[PDB]
Amino acid sequence: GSELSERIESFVETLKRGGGPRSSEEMARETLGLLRQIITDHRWSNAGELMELIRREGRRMTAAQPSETTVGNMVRRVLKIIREEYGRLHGHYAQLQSNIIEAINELLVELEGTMENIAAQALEHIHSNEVIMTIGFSRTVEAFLKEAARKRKFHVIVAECAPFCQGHEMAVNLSKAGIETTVMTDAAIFAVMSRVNKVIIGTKTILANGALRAVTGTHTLALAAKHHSTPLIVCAPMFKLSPQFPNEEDSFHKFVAPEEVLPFTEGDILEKVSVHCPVFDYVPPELITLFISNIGGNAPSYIYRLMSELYHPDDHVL
Amino acid sequence: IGFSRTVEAFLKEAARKRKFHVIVAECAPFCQGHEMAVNLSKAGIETTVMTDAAIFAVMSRVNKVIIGTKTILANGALRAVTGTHTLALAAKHHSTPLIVCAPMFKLSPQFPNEEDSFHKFVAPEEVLPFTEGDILEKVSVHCPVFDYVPPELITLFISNIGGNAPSYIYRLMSELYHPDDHVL
Amino acid sequence: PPLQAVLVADSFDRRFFPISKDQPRVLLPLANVALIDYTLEFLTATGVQETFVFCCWKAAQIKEHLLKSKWCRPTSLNVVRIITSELYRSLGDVLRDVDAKALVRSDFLLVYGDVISNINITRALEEHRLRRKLEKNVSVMTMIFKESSPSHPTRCHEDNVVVAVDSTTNRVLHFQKTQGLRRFAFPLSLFQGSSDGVEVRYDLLDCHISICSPQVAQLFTDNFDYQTRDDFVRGLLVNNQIHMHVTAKEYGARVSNLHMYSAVCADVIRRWVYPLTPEANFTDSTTQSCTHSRHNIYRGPEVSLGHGSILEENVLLGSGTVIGSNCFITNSVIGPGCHIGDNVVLDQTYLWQGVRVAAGAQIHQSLLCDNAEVKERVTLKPRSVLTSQVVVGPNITLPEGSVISLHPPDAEE
Amino acid sequence: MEFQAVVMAVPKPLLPVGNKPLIWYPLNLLERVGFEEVIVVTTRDVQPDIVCIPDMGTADSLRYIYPKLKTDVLVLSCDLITDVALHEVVDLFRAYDASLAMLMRKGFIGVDSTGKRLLFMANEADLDEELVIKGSILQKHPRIRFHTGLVDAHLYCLKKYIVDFLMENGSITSIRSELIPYLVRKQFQVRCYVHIMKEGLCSRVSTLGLYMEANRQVPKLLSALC
Amino acid sequence: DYGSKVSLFSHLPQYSRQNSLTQFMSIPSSVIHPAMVRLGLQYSQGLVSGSNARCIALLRALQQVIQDYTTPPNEELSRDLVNKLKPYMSFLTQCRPLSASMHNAIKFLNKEITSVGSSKREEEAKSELRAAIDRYVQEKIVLAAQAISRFAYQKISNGDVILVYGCSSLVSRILQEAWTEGRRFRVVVVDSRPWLEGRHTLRSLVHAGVPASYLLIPAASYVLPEVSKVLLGAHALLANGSVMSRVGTAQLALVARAHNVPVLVCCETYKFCERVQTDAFVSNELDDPDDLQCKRGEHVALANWQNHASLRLLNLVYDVTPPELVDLVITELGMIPCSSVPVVAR
Repeated sequence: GSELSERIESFVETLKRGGGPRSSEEMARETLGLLRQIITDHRWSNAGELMELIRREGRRMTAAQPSETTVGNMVRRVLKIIREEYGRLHGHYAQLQSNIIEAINELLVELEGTMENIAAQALEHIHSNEVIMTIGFSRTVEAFLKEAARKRKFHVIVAECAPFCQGHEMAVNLSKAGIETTVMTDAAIFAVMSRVNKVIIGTKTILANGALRAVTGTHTLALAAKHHSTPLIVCAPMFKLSPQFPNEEDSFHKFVAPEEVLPFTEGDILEKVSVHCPVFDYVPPELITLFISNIGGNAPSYIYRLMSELYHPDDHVL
Repeated sequence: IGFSRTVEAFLKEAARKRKFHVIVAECAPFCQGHEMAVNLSKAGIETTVMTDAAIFAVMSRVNKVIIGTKTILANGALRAVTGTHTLALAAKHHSTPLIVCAPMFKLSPQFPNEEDSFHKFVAPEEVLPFTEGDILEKVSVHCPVFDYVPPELITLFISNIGGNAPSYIYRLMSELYHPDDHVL
Repeated sequence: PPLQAVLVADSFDRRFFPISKDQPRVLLPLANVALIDYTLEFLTATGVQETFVFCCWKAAQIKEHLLKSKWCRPTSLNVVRIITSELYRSLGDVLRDVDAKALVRSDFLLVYGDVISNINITRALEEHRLRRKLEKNVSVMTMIFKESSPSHPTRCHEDNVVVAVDSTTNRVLHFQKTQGLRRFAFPLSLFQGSSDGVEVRYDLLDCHISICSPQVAQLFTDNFDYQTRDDFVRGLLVNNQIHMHVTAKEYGARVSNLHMYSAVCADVIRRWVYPLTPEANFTDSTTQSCTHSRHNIYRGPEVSLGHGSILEENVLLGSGTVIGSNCFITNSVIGPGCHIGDNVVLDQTYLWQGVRVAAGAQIHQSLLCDNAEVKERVTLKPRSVLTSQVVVGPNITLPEGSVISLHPPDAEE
Repeated sequence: MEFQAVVMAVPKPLLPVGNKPLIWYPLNLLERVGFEEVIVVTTRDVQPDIVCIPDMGTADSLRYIYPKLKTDVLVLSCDLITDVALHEVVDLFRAYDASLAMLMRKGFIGVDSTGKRLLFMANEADLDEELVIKGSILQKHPRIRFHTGLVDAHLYCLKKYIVDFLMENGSITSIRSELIPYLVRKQFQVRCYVHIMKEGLCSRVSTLGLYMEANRQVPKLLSALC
Repeated sequence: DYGSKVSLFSHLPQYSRQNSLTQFMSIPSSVIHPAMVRLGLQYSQGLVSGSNARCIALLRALQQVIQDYTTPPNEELSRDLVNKLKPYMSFLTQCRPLSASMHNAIKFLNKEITSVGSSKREEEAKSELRAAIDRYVQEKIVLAAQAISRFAYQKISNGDVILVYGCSSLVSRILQEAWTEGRRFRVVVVDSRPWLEGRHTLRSLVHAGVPASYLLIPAASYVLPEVSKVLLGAHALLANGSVMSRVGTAQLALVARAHNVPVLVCCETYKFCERVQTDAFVSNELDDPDDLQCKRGEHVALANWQNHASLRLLNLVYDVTPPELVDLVITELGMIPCSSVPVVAR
């Protein structure tokens, strides 16, 4: 009844006015739960109206915050599941809901298992007496390093982001487990080159041409890695695959208040100074080497193949 | 790669204060790198040797490359033993600096003007044995001993006046040899 | 207990009275969004679950505008109640009415209808409640300030104050304005009566946001001589304690004059009030959709930008606007439905809906109200306010500070 | 040199504070980091090098000994028993190239956020009712910290031009009452800095209660001093 | 030393801003001149940070010492002045590592002192030493800056977008002179933690009427496509053609090259060094690691970083820039390519 609508506006408002869950896995889980509840307690006598309603809700969620491509992936996966069930049955109208609920539950179980599946492949790409560099705070790279360091010993260098110094928390968490981490600013990135053996970083999402969207300063790291010919492996689960190619996207990066960059107490010079604080950036696909996910490492040229199964081509525009 | 007295003295002088690892690449025609490898091994340096086919395979953990040369051309190019071009290409691909220590008397004020005598050829016995059989009448075997290294693959040049860039050779040539005697 | 707030829509001062003869101050658009909408959004985001709106003059317009807003929808977490009374003359009157009506039952917020801020009150309220419980109801008010610089353009001389507080526990001991004052004076009671922090702060911006107490209304009603909050806070510290809080990363200001209105609008355009941005569309209105571009350039639907026009800096363009050729717009806000001509230069100029500008006009640091018209070869000096429906002819030049209105007594006509 | 170590003391200097003369403590403090020459001004009670000169206030004696001094003068008080290192106050005079270095300890003056620069100073006697601060000081320094329970050690690091200016005018007689407020009010280049210890003794013996407190406080200081 | 250093930088000192050594020193200093101790205190406190300002202050202190110096009996001034100045240089280095300009200045002063005639009177020796120091300062700072600005003015056109990084007294002078001459353009300011020295030049440009923009170094890739030219300062010129400057310069030049943006470097001829460097590990300066702490949110994440044995903080200051990423180098003698600086410097 009204409870579903109330949860819908609450989710939309908490997505729009600010950030939601700290981890993307929880966000995906609650998006799947919201979609399942929408499917359950709604009146729909055929698949077409259900898909239309799901598409409308996905469009509303995307318009709430387009900077994050997490809810839209869940909407597209649900639409693909609906289409697959309809093709299996009609190719009906009686046991569709139970099949949909089962598909949602298995998808949730797989999403829960992605973390362990990714963490299980830590020892293959990491050796002893190696130098690994990470930028920012990521829950996947941290698990990778902590699983790889329980059997070997290496060196990790963590660089924090200038506006949001989230790398300090990552360095503290790693050093609490005995990894011998280092803390340094973004300026000394080219200087620290020529001594790093491997680069392992995360990303917010993966584009269609193999590109990815990550925190600011990742483009400089990729350029330095390409200049020094060091491998660059990105660990990201399967729900970060965005089926949209990189367009012009003048609003690709998220712009926040200039308070983080420049304090409000600067004086009268703030009336004629332009301050911009982008959050994300664009990394060309040619600067990436490997893509580690829950089904195994894959080349950047397998992104379209991986995406084709996940999302139906007609749902790319949603 | 190869046997260079200057490079051997350069490497063996710094082993007393610091401990490092040295990788030595042999030479297929004449395995003169094994003598250098054993000479460095009998110095407390902990060196290793391998064939010429593994130059690119192990070009990942190498942080510095030091090699010698026979002569230096007028454009900063080098004429070292054969197979050094592959090493320079691998170093450029992996962005590992390649620094060459050569004395001041190996400076030749000449350009590679398609002389075709840059790589002198020796008897093909060292490559293919004479006891191979009747196939020697049809097979053509060439055994070059020198290669051409473009100056763009060189990082630094050690001299008596200190390390110099590959683009500074002409300044030394202007004061070393009179331009009227370049033809001899 | 659920959080409550009291909103005073009517501004009893007449600072904005060349123009207010047709529309109230709360309905004046800053970035094509009403100020009362900004205040309602701030209250909803801060956690207020019940808002009381008091309207005194032009109450019908505010009441009919509020119903069309999204905050009056049934699926809302902030119930808005509109109270209209023609007997109101000052904030003290509305506070006495609230005391007599027993509307408030716990701590509530007291804000005006033209306050634009993004401050989330979740720690200041907590410490206010803690210090109220520990001392058994001695603190009655917790005013909110914002640390800034005295040279900031957002610090108007008519809204500049200097206070003396206690470093150990934040508590206001002296409050006075600095309007036309060169040598400020502080009473000796602070130094000779107490110690452990008697520092004086002159880097605080008045956000006009306060956390009140149920007994504040009773204190207001007991003395039948209080009109504004400044008089109350000045009279309380003459004998109940008043405390204070400072924010450092958020933003907050109240539109009082044209200078501060322009400063707040410029800050909003430059994303200083994030996430309250023109492209965010917090009002949930179909006609206010916009897209963000480089250099803080905002364009809505059907912009119809011409060939040769240059947007040098942050420019806001409404829906249905028409732009000619060889134009130059920078640091300007354009309302929906405007019709600009050719070779028109706009710098720090604010245009509302329905404004038509002829070719060759040069407008600098001016304000144009609804349905304003400018002929050709007309130059507008800085700080030239044009009221609604002005038909100023061609071949004329308005000097600095010129105000033209339809009403005869308002300067010119 | 760099300092002159004025120990102006105009049998109070010979009072038995801790079985030692009252003038011994400032002299002992001075004879710990260099300071091979000391100028002492007092009456006929004189008994490391010490240059005594029987002679009034403080500025009058400073003008009397003006020809003797050729560099900055370190003004010291006759009654001063402190355990604070002089480097903490000397650093403010050196690094900032200030005109006056001053020392206080917790038991009206104004300091900035850092708490090391003197902005405003006024005693209760000078002001009648209202403490008035100019708007310029607030414009340059928004936050001002006020202290009311501080004591003065009469430890000032004067410059040369300050003494030159004081020489030509005899209106100022007491340094503590006329000179420091003049410099404080003149800077709003002249710079005045202060130092707060907050954990030491900084005892100035001027009353019977202070005399007995100093007597109680000597032994634990002397256990480490000697 | 303060704290624990990383393995890669175990050969470089790491001091602290609060570990001032003046506590164990006599207040009327005699072994060390008061000018030197004041200069060391100012250097440790961070009052003077400019590359030219430090050299100017050092030369002024040396002139002050020479003014009040007396010759010891039966000892030549030229044979003992260097020996007396050596402990002052050691103390200054202990307070804070010196720079290329200071090294060149002290080398020139030693060469001047060693060349002083034995029969010259002490007052004449002091007066000529002061005159030589003043002439050197003039010709090496205020005559070189004007020539560099004049040379760089020809490379600035209307509508240009110039990107600058950090604080530099030479770049700011060039920009102000170009704006005063009649050029119309805008500047882009890039800053990096924790020094944030670009705010000074941003304020200088704002007060001069030149439009400017502010952003951090992680976002330089977003603003580079709209940047026409990149102007950077230099701290020292090496013998192999590389340029030594602030740590945020080499990566900026690399990203500018990746975006096909020319890079210009302005430096004086007196900053040349007879040294060859390839990486920023064989020679660098380490600052206080406590400066990396940031007040983000409601607490500091690195408040107790010393309590963790596996936590290290690294505070690089300088770095090297390969000549491949530098297009044009402007000196006081003329515009030259980056791969030709040793020819003109020596």
